[PDB]
Amino acid sequence: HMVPMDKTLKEFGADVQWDDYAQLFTLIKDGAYVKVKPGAQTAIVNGQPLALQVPVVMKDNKAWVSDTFINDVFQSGLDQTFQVEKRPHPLNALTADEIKQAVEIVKASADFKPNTRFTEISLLPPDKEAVWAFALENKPVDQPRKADVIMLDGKHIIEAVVDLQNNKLLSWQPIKDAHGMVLLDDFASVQNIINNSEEFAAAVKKRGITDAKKVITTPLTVGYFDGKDGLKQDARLLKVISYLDVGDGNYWAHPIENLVAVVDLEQKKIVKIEEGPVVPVPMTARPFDGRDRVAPAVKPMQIIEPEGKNYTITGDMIHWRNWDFHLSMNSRVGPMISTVTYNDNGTKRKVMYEGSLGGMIVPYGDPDIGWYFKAYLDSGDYGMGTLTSPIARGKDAPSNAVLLNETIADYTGVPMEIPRAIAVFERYAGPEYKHQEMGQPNVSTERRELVVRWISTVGNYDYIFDWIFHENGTIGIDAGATGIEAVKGVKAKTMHDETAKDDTRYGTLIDHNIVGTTHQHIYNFRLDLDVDGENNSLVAMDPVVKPNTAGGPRTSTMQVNQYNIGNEQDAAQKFDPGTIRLLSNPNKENRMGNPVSYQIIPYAGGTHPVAKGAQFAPDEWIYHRLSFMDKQLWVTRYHPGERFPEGKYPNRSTHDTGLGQYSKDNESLDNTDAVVWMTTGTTHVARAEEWPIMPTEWVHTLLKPWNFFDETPTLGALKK
Amino acid sequence: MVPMDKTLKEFGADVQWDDYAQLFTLIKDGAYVKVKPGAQTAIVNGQPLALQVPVVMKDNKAWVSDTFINDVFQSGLDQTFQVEKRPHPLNALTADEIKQAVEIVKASADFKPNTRFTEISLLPPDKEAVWAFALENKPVDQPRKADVIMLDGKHIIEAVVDLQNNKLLSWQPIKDAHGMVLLDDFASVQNIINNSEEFAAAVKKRGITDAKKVITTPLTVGYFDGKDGLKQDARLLKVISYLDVGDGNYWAHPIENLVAVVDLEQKKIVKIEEGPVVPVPMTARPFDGRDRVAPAVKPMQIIEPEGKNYTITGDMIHWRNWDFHLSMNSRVGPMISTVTYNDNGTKRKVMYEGSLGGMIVPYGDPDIGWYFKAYLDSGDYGMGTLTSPIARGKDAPSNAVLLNETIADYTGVPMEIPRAIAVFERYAGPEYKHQEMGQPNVSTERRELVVRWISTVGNYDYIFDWIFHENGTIGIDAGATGIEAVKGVKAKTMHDETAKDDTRYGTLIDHNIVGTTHQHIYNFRLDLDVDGENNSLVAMDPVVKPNTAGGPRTSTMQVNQYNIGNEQDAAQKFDPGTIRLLSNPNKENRMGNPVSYQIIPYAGGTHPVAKGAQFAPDEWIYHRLSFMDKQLWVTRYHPGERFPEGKYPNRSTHDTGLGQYSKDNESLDNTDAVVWMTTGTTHVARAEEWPIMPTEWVHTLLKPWNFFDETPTLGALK
Ligand SMILES: [Ca+2]
Ligand SMILES: [Ca+2]
Ligand SMILES: [Ca+2]
Ligand SMILES: [Ca+2]
Ligand SMILES: [Cu+2]
Ligand SMILES: [Cu+2]
Repeated sequence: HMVPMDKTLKEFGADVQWDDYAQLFTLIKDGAYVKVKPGAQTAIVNGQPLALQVPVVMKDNKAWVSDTFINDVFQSGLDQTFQVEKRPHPLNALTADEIKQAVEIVKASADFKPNTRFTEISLLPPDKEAVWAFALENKPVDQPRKADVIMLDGKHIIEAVVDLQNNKLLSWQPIKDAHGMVLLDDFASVQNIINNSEEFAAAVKKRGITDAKKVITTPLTVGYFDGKDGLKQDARLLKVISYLDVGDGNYWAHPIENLVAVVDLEQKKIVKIEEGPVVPVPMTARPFDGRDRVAPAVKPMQIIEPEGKNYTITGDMIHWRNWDFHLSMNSRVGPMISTVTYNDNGTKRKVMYEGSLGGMIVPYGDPDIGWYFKAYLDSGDYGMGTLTSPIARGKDAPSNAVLLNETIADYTGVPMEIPRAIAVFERYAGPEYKHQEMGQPNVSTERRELVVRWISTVGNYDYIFDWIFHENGTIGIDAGATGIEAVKGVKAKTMHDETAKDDTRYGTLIDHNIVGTTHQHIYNFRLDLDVDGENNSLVAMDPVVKPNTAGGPRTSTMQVNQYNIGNEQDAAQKFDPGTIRLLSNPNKENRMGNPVSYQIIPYAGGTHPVAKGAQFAPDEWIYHRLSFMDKQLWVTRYHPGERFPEGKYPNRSTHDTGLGQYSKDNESLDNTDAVVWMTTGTTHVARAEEWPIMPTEWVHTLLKPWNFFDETPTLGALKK
Repeated sequence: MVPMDKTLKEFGADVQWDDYAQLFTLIKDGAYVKVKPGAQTAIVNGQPLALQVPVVMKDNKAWVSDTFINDVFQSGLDQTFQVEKRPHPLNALTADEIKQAVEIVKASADFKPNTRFTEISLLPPDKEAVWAFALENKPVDQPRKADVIMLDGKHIIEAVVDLQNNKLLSWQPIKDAHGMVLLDDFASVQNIINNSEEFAAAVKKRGITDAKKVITTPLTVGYFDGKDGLKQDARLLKVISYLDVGDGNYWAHPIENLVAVVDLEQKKIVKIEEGPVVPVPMTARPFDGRDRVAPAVKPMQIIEPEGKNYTITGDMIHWRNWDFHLSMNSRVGPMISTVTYNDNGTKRKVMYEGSLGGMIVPYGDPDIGWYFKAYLDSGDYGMGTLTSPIARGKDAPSNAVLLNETIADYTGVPMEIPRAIAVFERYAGPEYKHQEMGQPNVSTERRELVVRWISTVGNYDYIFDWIFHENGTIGIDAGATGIEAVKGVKAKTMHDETAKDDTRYGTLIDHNIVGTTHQHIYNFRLDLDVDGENNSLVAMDPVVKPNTAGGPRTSTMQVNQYNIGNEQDAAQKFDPGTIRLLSNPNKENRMGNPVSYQIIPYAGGTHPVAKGAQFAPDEWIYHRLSFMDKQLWVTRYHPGERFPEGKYPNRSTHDTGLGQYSKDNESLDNTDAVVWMTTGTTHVARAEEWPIMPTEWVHTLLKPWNFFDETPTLGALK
């Protein structure tokens, strides 16, 4: 019963290290750190001995293992990283069984139409309160599991609710005027449609394209210009931008400028072709995969935890130090962090009921035909959860990460398993604290952070989201941006060319005939923080320079002007990093009679210029439709139905259905259930260093405990 | 033969025994060693080493040759360090040179008995001769020269010596300059307070039983134009006192409203300032864990089993496309010099010299024990001197290389700081990534080289990271930790009568203790030479402009670009939404764009940001330190202008730093410029920062902007 170890392990996804000197094999895979000596009747798993009936065999310089090796060793039980959940958590995402079950319920529905698509199949949230009672009192929820089924019947949106427990269809509801998000088959349609269009073919041949089979299209939302674009609000449309495939594995580097096709997805036809001046396609091969590069040798570097991880994953609940939280996946927004508690000397304190991406937008600034309408709502319009990019083990996440698989429903209602969907990893983050008192023994502690990382790629854009749990109570939310730049074909080769000036009015000349058009990356996070309870108040603390009225030589002082933010409209604001914004529990105080709070920091830095607001005049539509892009901070009363900053059905939206609507009522934020919305972004002005591929650029956000604790949270257990 | 564990742990080597594989894994800096008991060979950084004497196990205790460490760690297999046959001209003064410099000034007829040395540093050869050495290996063909600054009681004298020729080049007393605080100043203060009956009396009033338990702190007094009632003439220090309650944290027991002014020359207290009696906060607040038990953790290691990607030849560090010189200064700490980027076999100049410029920690309380607090920790206390030896694995990751550094003490005697600087490479997420749908992923990991330095002055612990990104970006982060300077107050809780007044200038972080609001302002002096000496400052302001091109759009995203022509205009506030470049108007990239470096003074922070000086413009602190209120500064290169706060900041009556350097408002058009980045925080306290402060960080960045012709990390073309 034997197999060549090296192949089997690689294929298994285990890292295999052979030590000639020590005559030892080191195998690493997620929480499992294994040591095995050829011929040995014992293997070490996370520092624990494991008897092998069939030893590893070295034959003719090749290692061989039993057909049972991987299972016996990896799934030995010595790897305690993953545990079995006894009592299922109320927020566990729909299982593949439940997905199939939900699809069969609506399919067996009277009104179900064949060819209906599933934009989203998600767990319908149990009552927030029953869920907290479950997490804190382990009180069973006791309301049937329900699933939300959102379908696209051609261009129409219907909303169904299925009672899974009972296998019952609870509601069927047509949603008038709403457009559905772009589904994967849309991509294939656009390309086919362009391929079959005779006129298109003609437009491309007059633009110097010899092989019209070499044209690569991209499916783009058209937005809404109040008909100004000349597009019927009624039609299910997509704009089409095309590139030429020159085989360098980078079509994005070969734009066919000033050629736009409008596709009626309902009609499966090209309803309009916008042609502008002819710009020769930049033809030079610009591979980013290294196919033309010399691969330099670097010395090995590995981060190891030879005895296993400090965290435990039981079902979807992650336990690490004083942190407890539930981790699930949504096809639209991706990762969802729930029932986040902080174990304070045996008392689990509520920090966040649920936290997740709210939505995002990538608006362009070029008014030309191939650009003016670009303002991507990649989660809303494209489904970021669905588009998750599997973690490239060790490059995308450090070598000591644990990679989780996540299951979602595809647009057809068939369960889909995303491999290495989320990376979980503990990391050294410098000294937690230090004090080297003169002529005294040093006092230093190392800082440890638990990172939850997720990557989603939409078109040319690659997004990385890190949910960072600081051992001291702080929570960081970082977002990195990489991928390939959306570029404009231009005549200028250099800034010395006559068209250079006009060519670069809207972006930098990053290569010969290539302009990296300016745009912004705007991210919004939806954080339902419950600071040591549900009832919270928004408080402002503005550090000010006030005149010295107390005497002495000082002409001024540093004081703070503190005040509550009473309702939603006042809560919706720009964030001055020089100021302090707390979410406090007016009902609970720390040892000093100070209200337990969390400090909200929407702007904690970045590596690209900061997006001060949306870089759109206020008379602009995009600007209108989407208010979330302009304020950095928003606070709203908790509504189980208000989850998207851009609104639920942003495709060709005619008005603010997102944050503009949620606060529109200007309700009270006094001693009530608040939801924090943090907006952060970059203004991306290009440079040659970002072509052919872009270096990840990061933006940081932070949530810090503020009088939440009574002292340094990391000091340690008192022996007193 | 010796006990291996002892010998090794005594050597500073980490020892791991693997009972399963019967293997010893020994680590120290760049040395990654694997040895098996009884083996005739060992492994050093992946290379086999013949052993004279195999490791011997006795009583299940290992034994080694008294030659082992040498034989193995100094084998030559660990190539982390290399021999420097031609010393770099910026090499810092050696112990011998420190000793010889001291001899030379002591031999002058002018040397006064009891003279102290505030600073003894290299007077480097000329900037062009240094660049010629680094780039062309052209010898400076010069004699080492040293700058020797002495404190004759309270008098500053500046001398220059020629180390080869062993001669005094100059002797120059500095009129009106006060010298920085020397270590001995610390003990004279305590001593002087101890001997003061009056002082002892004041303490007595204040409820202090044993005056022997009183801990003083020697504080700079600044300059109030005489409103502090202090003579400008006198060498003074103010004294704040704490009571030692045996918790190892005197800082937690302030004696409020008792201030003593000491004349270090007269060696006596010249003034006692008494305010209202505030009982001393007595509750024991140890920060050293004497009272705690840490939660057990599973081991984590970062190993580089084949050694490091960098080489250290003398002080020359070579890593990937980066080449730079690291040296120590007693005032400012580390100096990063002759920084070049090896662009496909061609070294392009990035930075002639970069270091800490200076820094300030100014308080916002107008009260007697606070109003004067404006700590210039590097200029006034010597941060390089006060370097905190890295706590291996805690202060820096387990894969760091800890360097020892030598400077001169205040008596002119060489002083070697162990684990002065940490050098470490780290995984920084994906360098770049593109997961083209339905295609094989394209991902690369990002690697960063960090040069970390910690300095502790009084209650503050300062961490500085000089981060080399493989892609050409240079990051500069500053971490802040330690113990907070607190105020004793009568309120125990926010519900006390006095709670409101008590907290007027800071948060109530403990019973009877207020973390007094203050700022942390860092200034970095960066002599960037972007692909050359002659550069220009260019503003690129992203703007929304009305659309004139047609179609449905009302507006467009454009840039307002223009040159910043002189020092006054270059002296400004930084908008993180704008772009500031240092361009070489003499060189461009393949797209005809001038090679540049994007300057980012504010790249983020974990504490509220200091947008300016949290001071009224009529404030004396404000007047003296202009650097505090502008985030960006650019001045013409001048070897004598290195400090934001000026050379002699103690009791300065006016700005002799950046205020003076740009004063003349010279042109910055196609000339040798020096960038100064001011970054800060506004620290409003929390209970979570007491009794020890969780490290807070600030970030700054320098990114290549059209310096390259493409992604700098794709690699060489096949
Ligand atoms: Ca509302
Ligand atoms: Ca809430
Ligand atoms: Ca320069
Ligand atoms: Ca000048
Ligand atoms: Cu971008
Ligand atoms: Cu501080």
